[PDB]
Amino acid sequence: SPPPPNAMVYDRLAEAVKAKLRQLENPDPRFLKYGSPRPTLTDHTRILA
Amino acid sequence: AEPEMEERKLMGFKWIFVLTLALLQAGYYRRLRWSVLKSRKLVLDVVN
Repeated sequence: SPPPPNAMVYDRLAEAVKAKLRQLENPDPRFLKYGSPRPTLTDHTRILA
Repeated sequence: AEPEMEERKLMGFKWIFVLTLALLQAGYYRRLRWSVLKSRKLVLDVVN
């Protein structure tokens, strides 16, 4: 006799916040190949003509 | 050594007795001010 986790509105509004957060956990490593948030200093000589 | 022992045992019987009457007044006064809270009914909407 505990309520099942879809019976109360506040219990099944909480299984939908856990499912929105499980798609922030498996990053695709082909979309992370060239960009970096750390600044580096680079050379621009080939394009400066 | 103790020339005060008879003035002392007679003052301590008068004030332990008088103070156990104020303890019966203060436990009634406490349970009278707290009875609206201790018997109230409350409905809330939550189950588990």
